[PDB]
Amino acid sequence: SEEGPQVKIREASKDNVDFILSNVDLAMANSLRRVMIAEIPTLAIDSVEVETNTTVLADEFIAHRLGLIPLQSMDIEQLEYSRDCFCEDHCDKCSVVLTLQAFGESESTTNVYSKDLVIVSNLMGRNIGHPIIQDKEGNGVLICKLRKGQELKLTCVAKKGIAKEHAKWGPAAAIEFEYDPWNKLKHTDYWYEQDSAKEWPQSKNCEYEDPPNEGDPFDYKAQADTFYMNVESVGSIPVDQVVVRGIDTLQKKVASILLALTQM
Amino acid sequence: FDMGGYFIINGSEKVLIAQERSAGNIVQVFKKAAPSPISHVAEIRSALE
Amino acid sequence: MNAPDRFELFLLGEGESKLKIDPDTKAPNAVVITFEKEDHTLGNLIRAELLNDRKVLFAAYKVEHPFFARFKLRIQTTEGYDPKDALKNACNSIINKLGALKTNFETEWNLQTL
Amino acid sequence: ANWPLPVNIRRIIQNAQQTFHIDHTKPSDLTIKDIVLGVKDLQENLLVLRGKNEIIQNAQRDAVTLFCCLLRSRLATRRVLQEYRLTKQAFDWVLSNIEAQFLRSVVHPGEMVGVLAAQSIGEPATQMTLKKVTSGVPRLKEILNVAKNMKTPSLTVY
Amino acid sequence: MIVPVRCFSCGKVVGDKWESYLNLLQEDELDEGTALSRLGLKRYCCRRMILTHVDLIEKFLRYNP
Amino acid sequence: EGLVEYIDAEEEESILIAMQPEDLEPAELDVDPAKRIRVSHHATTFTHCEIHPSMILGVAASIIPFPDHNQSPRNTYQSAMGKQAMGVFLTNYNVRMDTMANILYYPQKPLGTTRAMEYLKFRELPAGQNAIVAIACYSGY
Amino acid sequence: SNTLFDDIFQVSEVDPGRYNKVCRIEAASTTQDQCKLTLDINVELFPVAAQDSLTVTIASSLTRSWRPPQAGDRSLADDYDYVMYGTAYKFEEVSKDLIAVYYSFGGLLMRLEGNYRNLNNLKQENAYLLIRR
Amino acid sequence: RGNLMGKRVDFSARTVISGDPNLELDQVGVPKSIAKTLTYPEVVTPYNIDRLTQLVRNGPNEHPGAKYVIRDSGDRIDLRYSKRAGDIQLQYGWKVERHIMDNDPVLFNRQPSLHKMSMMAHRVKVIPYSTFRLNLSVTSPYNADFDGDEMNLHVPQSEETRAELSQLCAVPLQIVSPQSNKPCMGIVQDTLCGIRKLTLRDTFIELDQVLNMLYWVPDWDGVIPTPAIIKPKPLWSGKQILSVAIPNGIHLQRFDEGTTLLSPKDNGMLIIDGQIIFGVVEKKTVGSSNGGLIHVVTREKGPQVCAKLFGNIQKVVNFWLLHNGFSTGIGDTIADGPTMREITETIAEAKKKVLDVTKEAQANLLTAKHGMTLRESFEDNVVRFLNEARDKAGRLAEVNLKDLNNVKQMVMAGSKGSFINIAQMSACVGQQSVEGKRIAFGFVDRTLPHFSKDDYSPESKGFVENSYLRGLTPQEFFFHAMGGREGLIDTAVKTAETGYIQRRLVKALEDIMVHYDNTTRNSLGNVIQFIYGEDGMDAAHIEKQSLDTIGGSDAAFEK
Amino acid sequence: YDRKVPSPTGEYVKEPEWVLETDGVNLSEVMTVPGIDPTRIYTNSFIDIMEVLGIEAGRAALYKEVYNVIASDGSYVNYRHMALLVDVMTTQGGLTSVTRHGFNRSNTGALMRCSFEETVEILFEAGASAELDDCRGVSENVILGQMAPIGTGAFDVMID
Amino acid sequence: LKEKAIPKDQRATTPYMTKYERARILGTRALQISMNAPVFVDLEGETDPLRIAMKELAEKKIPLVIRRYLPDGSFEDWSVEELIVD
Amino acid sequence: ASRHGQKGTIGITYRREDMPFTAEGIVPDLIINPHAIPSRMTVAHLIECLLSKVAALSGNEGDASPFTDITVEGISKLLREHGYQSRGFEVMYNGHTGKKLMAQIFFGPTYYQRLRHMVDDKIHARARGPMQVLTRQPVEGRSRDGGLRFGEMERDCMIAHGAASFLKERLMEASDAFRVHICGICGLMTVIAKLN
Amino acid sequence: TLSHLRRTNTPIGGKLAKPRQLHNTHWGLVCPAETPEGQACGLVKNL
RNA sequence: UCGAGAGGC
Ligand SMILES: [Mg+2]
Ligand SMILES: [Zn+2]
Ligand SMILES: [Zn+2]
Ligand SMILES: [Zn+2]
Repeated sequence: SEEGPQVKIREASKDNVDFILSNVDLAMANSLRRVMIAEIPTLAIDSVEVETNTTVLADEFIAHRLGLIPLQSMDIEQLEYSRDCFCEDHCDKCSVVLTLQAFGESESTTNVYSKDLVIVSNLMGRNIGHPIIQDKEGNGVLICKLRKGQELKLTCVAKKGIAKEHAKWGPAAAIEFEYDPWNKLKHTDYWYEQDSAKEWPQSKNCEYEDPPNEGDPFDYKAQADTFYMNVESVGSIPVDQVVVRGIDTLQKKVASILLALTQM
Repeated sequence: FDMGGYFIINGSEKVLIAQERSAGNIVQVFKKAAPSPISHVAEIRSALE
Repeated sequence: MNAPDRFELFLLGEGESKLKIDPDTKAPNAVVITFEKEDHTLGNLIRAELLNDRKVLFAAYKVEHPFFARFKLRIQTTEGYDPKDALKNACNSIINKLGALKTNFETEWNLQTL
Repeated sequence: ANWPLPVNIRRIIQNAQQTFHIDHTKPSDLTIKDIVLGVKDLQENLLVLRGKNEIIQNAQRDAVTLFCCLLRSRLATRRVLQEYRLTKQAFDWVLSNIEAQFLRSVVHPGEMVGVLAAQSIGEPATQMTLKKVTSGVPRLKEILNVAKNMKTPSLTVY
Repeated sequence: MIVPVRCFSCGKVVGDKWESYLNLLQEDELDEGTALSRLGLKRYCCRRMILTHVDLIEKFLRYNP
Repeated sequence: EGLVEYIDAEEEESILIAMQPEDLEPAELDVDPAKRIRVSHHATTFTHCEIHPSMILGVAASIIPFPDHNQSPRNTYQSAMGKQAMGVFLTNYNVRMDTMANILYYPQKPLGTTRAMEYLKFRELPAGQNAIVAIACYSGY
Repeated sequence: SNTLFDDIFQVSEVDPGRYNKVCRIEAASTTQDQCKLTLDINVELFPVAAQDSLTVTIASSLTRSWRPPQAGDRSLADDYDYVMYGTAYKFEEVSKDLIAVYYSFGGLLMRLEGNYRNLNNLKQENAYLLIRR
Repeated sequence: RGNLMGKRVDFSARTVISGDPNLELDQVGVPKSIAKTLTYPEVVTPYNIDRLTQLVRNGPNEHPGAKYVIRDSGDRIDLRYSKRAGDIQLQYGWKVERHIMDNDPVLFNRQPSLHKMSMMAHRVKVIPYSTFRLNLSVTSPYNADFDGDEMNLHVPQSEETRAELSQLCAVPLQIVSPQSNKPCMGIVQDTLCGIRKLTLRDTFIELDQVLNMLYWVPDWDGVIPTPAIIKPKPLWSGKQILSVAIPNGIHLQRFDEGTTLLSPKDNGMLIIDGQIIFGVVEKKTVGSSNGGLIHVVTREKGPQVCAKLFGNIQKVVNFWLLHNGFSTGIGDTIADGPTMREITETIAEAKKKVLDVTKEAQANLLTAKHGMTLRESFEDNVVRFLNEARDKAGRLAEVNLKDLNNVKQMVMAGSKGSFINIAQMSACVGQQSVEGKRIAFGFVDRTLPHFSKDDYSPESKGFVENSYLRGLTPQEFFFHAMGGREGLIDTAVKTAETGYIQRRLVKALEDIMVHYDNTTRNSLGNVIQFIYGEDGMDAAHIEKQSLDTIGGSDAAFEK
Repeated sequence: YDRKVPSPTGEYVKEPEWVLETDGVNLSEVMTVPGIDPTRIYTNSFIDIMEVLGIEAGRAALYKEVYNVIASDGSYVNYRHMALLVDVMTTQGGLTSVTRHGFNRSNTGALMRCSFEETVEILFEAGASAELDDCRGVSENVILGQMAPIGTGAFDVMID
Repeated sequence: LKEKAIPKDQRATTPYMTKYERARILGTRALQISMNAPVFVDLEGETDPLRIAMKELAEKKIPLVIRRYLPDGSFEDWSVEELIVD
Repeated sequence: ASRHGQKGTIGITYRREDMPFTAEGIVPDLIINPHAIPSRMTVAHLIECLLSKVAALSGNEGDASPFTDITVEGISKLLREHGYQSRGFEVMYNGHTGKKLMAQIFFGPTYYQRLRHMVDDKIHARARGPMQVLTRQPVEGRSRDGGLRFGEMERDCMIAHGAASFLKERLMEASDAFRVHICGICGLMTVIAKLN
Repeated sequence: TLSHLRRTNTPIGGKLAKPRQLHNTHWGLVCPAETPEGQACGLVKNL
């Protein structure tokens, strides 16, 4: 369609998208996956105040587990960094406050999932703060376990951040990456004992490129332009939005460079 | 998962290390040094059990 | 205990400017740009885009220390080509390519069912 | 033949060949008297002791003997003209450089050469590890404290 | 002591999959390999988080106070 | 029932021990080249047999996977270092008031297990984690 | 500034050795049975087969930093298929009025044997080499 | 010996060390919490009063700051707890105990101290984390490793003390050691394997990588060197790009195996004016070897240029390797089917040889050589046979190793590993020895109760025909452990014995000092050497050169 | 023993020769036995050489043995250091050992001697003998905390 | 023992300056400059007393004397001006 | 550490972006030097890595018990059955650049242990801290904010350098310096001195 | 804990390497590898 | 403080 980088999508799901990147140099795709990992913002719990802990765990143990919980961040652009906002500690425009209270009343063991998180703060109409739940049973991810007579009562403030400050604000899980399945560019020297071709397995992506003929000389001036990616998201942000927001954040960093150049 | 085998003295757990010694009441023959006046010794460390 | 707060990886300091531009010594038409609070994500892309400017002679970046989020970029161009313009055109080309990427991916994904 | 000596002349000759761009074809500017009298004068400038008396001057002539032998072997007329291709200026430069590096290689008073020797001997011993001759740390213990009844006495008769 | 939230290496959440994994093992008499395969754990970095987990919390719960 | 016997050092000077029951199989080629070459027993007058040779190792050295492929001082070092690994030393760590205690957040049973581990309760109170490791030169750190 | 040596060689044998992309080449001059050549060649860029014919040239030009060709603007000094840049490190006297020259293209070595190029290949680091199929 | 010959001292620190490239050789990475704790008294002068006032205002809690102020009369001012820590006005002649700052002289130290090269000074570089950081090429004169090792750091408190650290004990000054008259520092494992892989003739780099590699050299002249290949594609060679770190005016010549001036296997080393002509770079060229590149540079250009040489080589090579990669795997310990078959054939051949020699001994057909018993001849023959077989199998294995095999490459570069290691890991580990002999008869007439009595077979007395790859058998494992214990004990004994020996030597020779007449004397004046070393030279500034008079015919001598 | 000796043409050549190695030492009576070279006879018991061949031969054989024990590993140490150690062991009459019985029994001050071994006993003997220390030793100045006449302190500095 | 000096002519010690006496001289001058003592050379933007003493030495403006001691008790006085530096 | 005496300390900490990565996006939790491998001959480290890779992929236990018929070839056959290279090598890309690595990397799970030695428990510094009553020298140990020992070995190493004033300062001004009055006649510090 | 509960000390210990060596009789009774390093190596042993 | 034990390079 548009003149420049091309995308062809092999497969797409709610949780991951496998696609092909064409007419792009390597550094662009590498910076794209780097941004997808670390530079794109989300929302996760960055403060925990515990009222009573009768559990077998420590408080900071549970706090770390809470920080790792995937929260909704689709409308995270409307949320602001708590360091950028003007409130005293955390307002409704810079944070989302959750409450978690559970008591062990059954003789059997009680489970504290992430679905037992309730949102106290006012959302102001934004689609954020909801714990992500993909368990077919509907329960959240397991947070803790309780004996009859034990209780856990605490309040979690969730702020806006990126992965570089802490890996909890990670929108993606694992970005697959392969270029030149046939090593046509001689970018790696295959280690072998008898036959490099028979000892190494063929990649899945070998189908989408034509095999080289052994009589052909080394196509040397050719550079890498066609890449095979598979982006997977935890659920904080949908996959399409993970890659699109990564593109946008890369644009934003280059634009900040340009504005610094202008103000110089 | 505790296996016991220790004592408790004033709140501290204490363990008796197995002390290795040479068995007594056994006869052993030992050559003496080259410049020794006596050549060989047959020793027994007699112990009453 | 001695570790620095993680926000120092992207959060400019007290008097830290984003770009510090200095003239190169013993080299004509060459400039050294200290990017502050950046990493390979930006530097590799800027250098790879600069290398495709046919009027750009030399262009390379280095991260003098992995502790510090910063890097240096040296650029040398032909006479009559101010290096700042070479950097501006590179950044604009980057933004154009990224916009086209976003548009085409959105087209494909909205085409994609499931 | 290979032995440790103060000045590395093998390097000074390459320094001269590159510094003065020796063409290896033009005949030299060096007269024979220049080369010979210059080497013989240089041996007089290789000072290790400054005293002026027979004892000190003999100690001086003795201390520079082996290095002077290496010098004469290296700054030989046939060598300087046919093996090297030194011009007059390159030869004078080699002379001054040799004298400088020699006077630079002399040990400095106040040097604690005893502690230096003790450490230079003890440290490689610390890394000592594993036809029946005692060797290594056992032999070194036998040597340092005079071992009367050493483990492996041996007499090598020719 | 309790299941980690996400995989250590990539960050894919695994905290929700513990009870489903145990049910696949016991209720369905499945084996650990296919039990992990059905829970969408394809990278071995993910698989080692669930497969080599020691639920020590069940031992801490037995203590009364 | 007279099926197993206690032997000390002094008594085992008068006996001939087999390494495994397979040394009692009668002997009357296509051996795999990758298996280790164990010499033929060359003896028949057997009185006993080892329960399993791996039972010569201590508690700590029973943690070492494939200790038959390592230079022995490395196994000695590891047997001295396993006593320094962090793990769950007791399930009742919260109830006991010890001068110092270190507990791992998410202990993991190893992926390579010695069969002597089961009787050592190691898979139930491990002291390490199955870290994905890469042996590589990378930035020289 | 101008061409210093020109000849046409016939390749005797090519030896790859322990290397995967470099080969040792030995060639004899054609119609002047007095001059021989040995050279380290990149068989990955320019393939070279045994019993082939190669036009070999050595120049002095065509200090200042390198710059890539912007466009077809720069006029090349080569209708050739292979070019290297190297330094002379030795000239040896094989016989009376018979010489050999040594070159090092960044590690790829060259030995040239003969005495009909006498006052061309000076003791200069400015060795250029050009090879035509 | 506890409070006068040595003592505990103020202005000291100690912590774990870890290695850091992108750090100059003489630099030491000091943690910030340590720099905030250690102070240097600086007297106020018109040259420093602005910087000092700013530091005092910074306060002791954050760095660069100061902790104490000393007035003229001597009353002390604690910037931690003082009302007037804000309105200080530094009059001339006062003292500020300022923080430790960058490029300060500190006395670094690793213990045990067997060397003057274990107590050499460093320039401070204040770093974030809690580890002491030093250059890789300084590990050798400290014998330090990054496995948990701690190091000490001392801070001078006088201007002349700083001068003594900077002008006598500085790291570049100690590069060439009086011990062994050779450099005690050089390029090490990662940089070594990388510099080898880089300087292969088969190693070509493209322009994009080449420009970053150029810029990485701090002292770069800014002149892009003309590529080796030009027409088909602009390509550089690893030698070409590495040459930029070698300063101009450096000449190096060495011949190894068949080192023709054509050098068909890229042996030896020829470097002309900071440009490498031919030869693969490895430990002989760039290690602590005698007559190596470091010796040449420290002798010609100076110490500081050699330290910058260390830095530039490390940065270039570590960059190149970072984007090339390196690994080990087990596939580098596997020999193919044919080689393993030949190895086991050789092992069975040695077994038959031992069997035949043993049967010959059993029939009293042994002509015992003069000067040793029958049994001693037998044991020496069997030991020599088994060692021959182990070394032959190892050589078969090493022959089978391809050039891509990474342990072969670590052996080639000289980074780590040896032929013995390859032999034990892939071919066979061999004969275990205790107290010099084979595995003794601890049990009566047998080694283990799994053997019959009077068995002198190879496996019975500690021959391990299996490799670590193939795995040892239980008896093999016990014999190997029996040898390893003797190894550990010999280590633990040699340590203390050599420590005592070192102390004894140092106490015996402590007062031996070259006086101003070159008479090596002592505290009493008794002469030991009339000329130090009998020639008057320092042990440095001395190199191995050949005397061309000795050797050769009188005919060639004349010619 | 294959050894190098000048060929008549001039170059060195390997000319092997038979050498006897013993497991005992009687230097005197073996030296006088005919059929041998009494000038090349060599022991490893350098103390017997000191007894028979004079002290200088003793120090030469002592350096020889230390050189052998160093090169057994493959290491190398410059001649000056071993020469210093040897000639210190030698300078005073025969062989002064590296131990409390040898050099630490010399006249090398008092505090220097007590800094090594037999501390209180050396101090007692020095108080009895009414010794006077030179204070020119290293350990004497270190004990007194003064600048020892060592390198930097080998001289005084004064004004124009 | 009254004078025990040595005339400047009959001097047998080294004409060159040893690294040890150079280090002591530089340290002593830098200690002098640490206190507000006059400086005898123009400084081209130099504040560190060590570099100022090094520049004073390179131009031979350090009015100190080195009294090299002989083991018998005699000595030789050498002005910093006479001594060479390599 | 690992289970084979392969001790080590953390020298650096990289985020997942700077870390190298495989085509599946898997990233190493740890990276160790190939140079620590061949000097120790700890082959069981690498065999465990291979067996743990196969166990994770397969969901079975790793029979790393000694004296078994488990061979590297039998493990590599299984590992290749799972679509990976049989010796444990894998194409890895550089995280900084995204370009392939020329070398293929040994990559797999390996049981690693966290030892009791941590830096903030061992770090220590001191300047003019407490002193001892008897000797008036810095007290011992970091638990009392004591001083490091300038042992006699270090005194010798300093003497080798000729650092005289450094030795005097480090032995007097940095510890237990003191002043006494003495009489020229008796020669002992038995003098009574009223300074006021 | 286990390894401390199975520990024997030989009170003989200067170093004499005859007791510290792994004797043939130790087979099956004392662990071959498990022992402290450096000083008091082999003297302290584990069952 | 002394004495003892365990551990790290
Ligand atoms: Mg260590
Ligand atoms: Zn707010
Ligand atoms: Zn994962
Ligand atoms: Zn008096």
